[PDB]
Amino acid sequence: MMMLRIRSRDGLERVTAEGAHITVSQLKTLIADQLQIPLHKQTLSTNRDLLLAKTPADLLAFTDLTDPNLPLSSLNLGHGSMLYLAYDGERSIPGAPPVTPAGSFGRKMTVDDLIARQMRVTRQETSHCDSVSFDRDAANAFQHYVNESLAFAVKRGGFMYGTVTEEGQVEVDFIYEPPQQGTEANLILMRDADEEKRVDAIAMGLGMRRVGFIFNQTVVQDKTEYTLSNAEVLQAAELHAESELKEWVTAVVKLEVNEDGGADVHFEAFQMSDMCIRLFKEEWFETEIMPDDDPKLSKMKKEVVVGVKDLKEVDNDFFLVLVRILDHQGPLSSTFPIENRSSRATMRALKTHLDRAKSLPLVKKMSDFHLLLFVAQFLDVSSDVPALAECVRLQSPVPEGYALLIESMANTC
Amino acid sequence: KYGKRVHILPVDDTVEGVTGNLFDAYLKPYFLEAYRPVRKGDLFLVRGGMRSVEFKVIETDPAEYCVVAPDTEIFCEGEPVKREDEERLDDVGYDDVGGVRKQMAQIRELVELPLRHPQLFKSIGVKPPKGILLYGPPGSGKTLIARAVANETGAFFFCINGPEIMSKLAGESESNLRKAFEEAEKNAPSIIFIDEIDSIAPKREKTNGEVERRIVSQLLTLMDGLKSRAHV
Amino acid sequence: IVMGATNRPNSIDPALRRFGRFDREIDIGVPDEIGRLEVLRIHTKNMKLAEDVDLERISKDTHGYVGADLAALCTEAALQCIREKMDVIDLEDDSIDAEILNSMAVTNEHFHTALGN
Ligand SMILES: Nc1ncnc2c1ncn2[C@@H]1O[C@H](COP(=O)(O)OP(=O)(O)NP(=O)(O)O)[C@@H](O)[C@H]1O
Ligand SMILES: [Mg+2]
Repeated sequence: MMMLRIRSRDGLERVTAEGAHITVSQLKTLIADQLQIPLHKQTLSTNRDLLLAKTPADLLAFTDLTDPNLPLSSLNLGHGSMLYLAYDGERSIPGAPPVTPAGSFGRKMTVDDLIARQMRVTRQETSHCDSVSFDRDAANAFQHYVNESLAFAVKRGGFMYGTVTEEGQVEVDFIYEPPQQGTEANLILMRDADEEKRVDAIAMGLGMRRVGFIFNQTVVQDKTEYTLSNAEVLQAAELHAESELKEWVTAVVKLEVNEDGGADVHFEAFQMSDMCIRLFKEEWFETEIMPDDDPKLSKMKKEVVVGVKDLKEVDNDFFLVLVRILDHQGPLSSTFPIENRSSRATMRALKTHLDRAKSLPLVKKMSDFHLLLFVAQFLDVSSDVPALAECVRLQSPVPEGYALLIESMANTC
Repeated sequence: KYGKRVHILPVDDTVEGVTGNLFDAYLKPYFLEAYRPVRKGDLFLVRGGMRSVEFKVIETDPAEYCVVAPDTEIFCEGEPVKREDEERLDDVGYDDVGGVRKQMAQIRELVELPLRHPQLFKSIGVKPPKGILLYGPPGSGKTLIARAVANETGAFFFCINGPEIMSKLAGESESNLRKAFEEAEKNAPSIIFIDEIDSIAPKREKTNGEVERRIVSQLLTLMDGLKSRAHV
Repeated sequence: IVMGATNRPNSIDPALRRFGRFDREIDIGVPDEIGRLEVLRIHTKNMKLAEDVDLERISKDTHGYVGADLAALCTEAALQCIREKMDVIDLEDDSIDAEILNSMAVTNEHFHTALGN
């Protein structure tokens, strides 16, 4: 009986053998039968550098104990002796006592720490964006499409793009509608990677960026007692989390009914509170909303404090901040129909739009985001699209090549 | 399990007016192939000359402990740890409470035994007592004893304060207490130290206040509900 | 049916004792010797206890005790029994010996000490 210590990369173990009279082959067999280490991986040595190798050939290079024929008695091994065993892979040596992590002493919680750590809900008073200015042409076109082509029966949505000022004021320049499917109480945006890249390239060339998202509420949704539904709030929060801008604006298109019975379409722009974006980025919101779920109150996987009332379900009005709405005539028009709509944009529509604005200058003809994106469907997103967008923004004379290509593709070759 | 993604960084008080580089004259020469066992957080002192430079082990891989082998690839990673790390000098232990050896014994028998040995109480069949009410002359070591017996046992701690709850406006104390209790129960075992309980639950005759009565009633209703036997 | 509860019936609103509202008043007083003996027999049904337990002596010695105080007395007796065995149990080892865990039993002396305390 002899006890031999076995040092490895994972640490240290010990083995009890009959004695030093056996050879390295018997020691390897005992190691295989006790520590369950396969024979083809075991490599024995007396040098401490054996575990510093990174190849089985390097391990076998240490032949002082690699050979199984060598007797163990010739190595003067005794009780408590040291041996080094190397094997392929990394293992967890058993017998490890529990070890506390560093710094885990004095977990003194407090009421204030509870308030800070636990998510709460409040309606922010002043948003980062003091006021958002909407393009009059784009707003008119969007309102016309919502009121006439949809009659406030199918939900429509689009990303808002524009410039952001130092004080936070945003001038809306255009709206981009990705491919999407709309219904009464939901709107699933089948966003396209290439189309979104083209839109971003246009915005970079146009010296602007994403500033918010717009959608319309149907007649039934307007009659309901909320400003936004849970699905709309979730979509807006998701898009804000995707965005890196603090001046995000969620715009609602609502068919209000006056006291005289008339139907007036209103754009209500609100900025979501940073509490909502903090909720979404921490995965508290439930992206799964059932039809039985109440659209009045938002869905959260964990209970939060809604101001003074402790309810897991949170009213959507606690997330919105009133932002003053402004109207301006920017350098971009939106007479061209927005892409991905029910009326799919085609070459005939492009020709009709060009003929309608024939009296306007060529730069003014192409001063429409939807037209620019339709051209971008046939232009290089990396070079041609940013250059064309920059030319549109600066109102500079368009290069002859771009105009010739646009005319050729708009006149059926 | 010799570490791979270890992190070794020095301390501010020893790098003030440092002689210069520590990677090639203080760290590598005395810890490459040295096979010195290292545990995360240890403040170890090394010399690469006349100046002695303390070092704090910020991170190790494996996280708990390892050995400084040549496989360790980290250098002196710039940031020196300030003395503020020792400002929270492991809060309070047991040697920092002295002079009372029977009151602390009773508190230990009432707290540390139920939270670390339910087998005895289950075998006997007795229901251990929950409520404990320290009292004495002001400034005699009550909060210190509570911190000593709650930090040494390693259980979840929750330090409610009297004026801290009272300072909040009406309609929030009733919510703060309930949230505190529901959070403490969720992390069994748990200790709820309610300092200056005389402020939030005074004698009813001595107050005659509506909000005081309401908060007292809320506290009583919550306290009667601790019968979940969830080690609170 | 409405069943009130109080401590001093004088302190209640005097208008609540009129005919029809609260017309029956029952006085749950302090138990006598047999009451204390029965309370102790009810409370010490689950506890392990040696055959030496003299509940009659404990009932006679306790005067002015109510049910809650007798429950507290039984709990104190159990805690004293654990504390006397504490001198051999080590807190650092959560693996308390099974035979040790089953060799602990409350006797009359622990009850007397708890009564004194
Ligand atoms: N028995 C004690 N042993 C050691 N230090 C003590 C003791 N009693 C008091 N101290 C010291 O007293 C100082 C502050 O006393 P502290 O215990 O915080 O007051 P308190 O009695 O908890 N106050 P209050 O809750 O207002 O009654 C600390 O620095 C403690 O170290
Ligand atoms: Mg105190």
